[PDB]
Amino acid sequence: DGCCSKMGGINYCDSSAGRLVCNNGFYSTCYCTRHAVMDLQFLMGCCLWHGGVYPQLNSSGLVVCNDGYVSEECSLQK
Amino acid sequence: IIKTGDIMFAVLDTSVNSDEPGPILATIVTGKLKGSKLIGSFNLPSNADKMVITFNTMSIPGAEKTISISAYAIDPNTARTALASRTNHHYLMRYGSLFASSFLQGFGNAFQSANTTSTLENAVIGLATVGKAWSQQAQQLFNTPTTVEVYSGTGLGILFTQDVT
Amino acid sequence: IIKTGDIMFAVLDTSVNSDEPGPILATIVTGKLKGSKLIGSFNLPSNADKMVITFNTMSIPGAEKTISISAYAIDPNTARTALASRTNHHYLMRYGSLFASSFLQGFGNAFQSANTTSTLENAVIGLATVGKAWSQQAQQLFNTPTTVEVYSGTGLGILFTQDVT
Amino acid sequence: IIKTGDIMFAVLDTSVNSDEPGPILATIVTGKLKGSKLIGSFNLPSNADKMVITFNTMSIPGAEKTISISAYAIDPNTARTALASRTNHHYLMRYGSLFASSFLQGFGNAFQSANTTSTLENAVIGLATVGKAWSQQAQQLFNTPTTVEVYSGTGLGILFTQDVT
Amino acid sequence: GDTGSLAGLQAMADSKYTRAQKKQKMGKIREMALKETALSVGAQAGLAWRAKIIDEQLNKQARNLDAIYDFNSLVLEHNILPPVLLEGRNTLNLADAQSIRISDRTYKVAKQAHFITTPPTWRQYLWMDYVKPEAPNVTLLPKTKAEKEIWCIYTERGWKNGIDQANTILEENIARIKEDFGGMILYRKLLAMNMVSPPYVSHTDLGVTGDGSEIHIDDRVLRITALPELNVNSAEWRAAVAK
Repeated sequence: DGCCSKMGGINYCDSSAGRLVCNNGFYSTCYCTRHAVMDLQFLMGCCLWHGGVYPQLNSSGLVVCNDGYVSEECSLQK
Repeated sequence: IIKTGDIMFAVLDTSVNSDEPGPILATIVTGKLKGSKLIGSFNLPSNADKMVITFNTMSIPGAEKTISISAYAIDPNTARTALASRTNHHYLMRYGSLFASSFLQGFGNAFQSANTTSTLENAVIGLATVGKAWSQQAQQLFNTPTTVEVYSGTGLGILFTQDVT
Repeated sequence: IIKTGDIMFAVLDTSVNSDEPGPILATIVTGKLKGSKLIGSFNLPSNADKMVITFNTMSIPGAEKTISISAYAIDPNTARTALASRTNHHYLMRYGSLFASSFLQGFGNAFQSANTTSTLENAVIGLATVGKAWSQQAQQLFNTPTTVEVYSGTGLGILFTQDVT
Repeated sequence: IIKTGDIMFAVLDTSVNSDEPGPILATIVTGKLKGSKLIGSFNLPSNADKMVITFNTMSIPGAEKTISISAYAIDPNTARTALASRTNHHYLMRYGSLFASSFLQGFGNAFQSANTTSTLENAVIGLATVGKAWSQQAQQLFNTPTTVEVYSGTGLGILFTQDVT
Repeated sequence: GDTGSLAGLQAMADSKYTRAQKKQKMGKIREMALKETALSVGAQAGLAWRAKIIDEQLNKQARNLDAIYDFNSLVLEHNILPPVLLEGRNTLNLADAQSIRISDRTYKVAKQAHFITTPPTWRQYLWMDYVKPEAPNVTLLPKTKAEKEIWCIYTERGWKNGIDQANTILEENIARIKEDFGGMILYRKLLAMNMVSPPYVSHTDLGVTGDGSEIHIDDRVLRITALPELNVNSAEWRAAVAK
């Protein structure tokens, strides 16, 4: 996990870039802040592109996204 | 709205003995009601072979409400309503006390009796008269029942009895 | 609508003893009602040859309703109302306890009496006076009834008593 | 309309012992009422040479109704009210227990008394003092009645008592 | 057996088949408790796993999805999504006897054209959820090897059923997005052939405005007053020939 491996070591986490700086003047490939340029291509969660999860305690086993949509795979089966 | 007689899971943390009663609490860890709290007590069975737990005070987080569903519980992965504890606590003590006192009575009377047919007489002395009062006291205290005791870290399953709003 | 006196089937999951009454539930898997569940309790017979279950608290899915059909159950593959368990529970313990206490009484009195016609006298001592108190305690606890115990995975059939709507 | 005291036939399936009252159902297989069912219970006779069954709850298909004709039954191929079971159930147990305990009492007292005119004295010990408690408990248990239990596959004929509509 | 039915009913004279019925009645009652649990857990596991697999495969080929479903090429000049058209060929209805209605071609407008902010992508039509449930909510457990193997094969059946359900869901979503794009291109073709009326936009503007505390420099207001519709004049329509 050594981000400055075969290099000097950790100097400081530039939060304007979200990344560390090694002793030799190069940005390592590790990040250190949540605000940084990531590349996300896969996501978790359910009721995406919708109103999220409606927080009502449903007696039925199905769930409803807050735009009115209902997801069978986020719901259960019978 | 909860259907009649459904099964959920809770975790029992507050270990208590079946001799001096008190409130006991458990907490739901899954299901639609998550983190809900439950207070109740126990009852005493006629014999020490099992133990059932009475729960009636239910609360759900979020709102300032306290519902009153009275329900019972079952052991997961055994599917019996007894208790996972030990029950053999108070047989051997009273048995040993009774046998000691009786043997002492017999020692004094018979080894005094067969003197026709000093320290041995002192053994007669000691067991002869410490036998009797100890015998009647042990006969007094023999009827104390064995206690069972619930545990502090065992999860549990809950059946429902009636419904709720 | 359910006809008077028909037959359905269910599965028993919560195993129970015939010592402390408690709720027992089964679930109908076939017939007209599917997925319905049923809560009741047992009674005690005079003799240890059977065990019957009172089933009164029927709950159906679909609507928020709670019917109260009071009916009993029939064990399949024997078509009787007995129990598939052990009935030989507490014969040997009480018989051996009483017989041993009496044998102790006899050993002390007769081997003290026949001395005309030390460690042996100590045997006389011990059995002589531990016989009597253990004998009366055996007479005290001799009448504890024999239990029966249903199991946690045995199926069942149900015969009905009256009609519902 | 059913005439006063006619003959129909049915099949008994739910077998039960003559100990715990409850619903027993048979089902008519022939005649005008085909597939009708009938629920009743039993009663204990003072002598176990026979057994009778009260049959009162008749259910007919077609309409949602429940008639209440009370009648009894008779044995096919016997034309009797006796019941197919066994009646020699508990003679040998009580006779052997009583006679064994009494024999033990006699052995201890007579071979103790006959010492005038070691292990033999131990035989005196054992049978002498285990005789008495076993004897009084056998006298306690001696009046247990012999039981009968009906069979799960015995067909039956039913005569009626009054009329219906 | 009931196959050589006279022979089987003859062989049921002895008590051997009768006592064989009893040793399988226990199975015939105990079998329908664990199988539903097995089917349920297999269905949930298969639905989750197949859902994650097909979302992975859907993300694998993301470029050509945009290359075929470019809506940004299909918006009109006032950031207005064109409407949704639907059509039918050679329709007929039979109400009852002595009553028949036939119609040659039919068109129905489904979604009215309106303003829009961004061209919608395919991810709000084709992407599905994925949450792995890692808690097996299972009560019953097998006792013998027969129970174990029927548990295994019924879990396999549930796995297959979950796969099938996920595939059907994906099929419905593909149908939905395909017909929306088809309605778009149908509107474009009909507006080209001058069968429909195009939408109409008016815009006005004011000068500088506001109180002494708030000011707006260039204030412009755009409103749509004429929706797309269908003209019904006989001689209005224009055709097209091919070479």
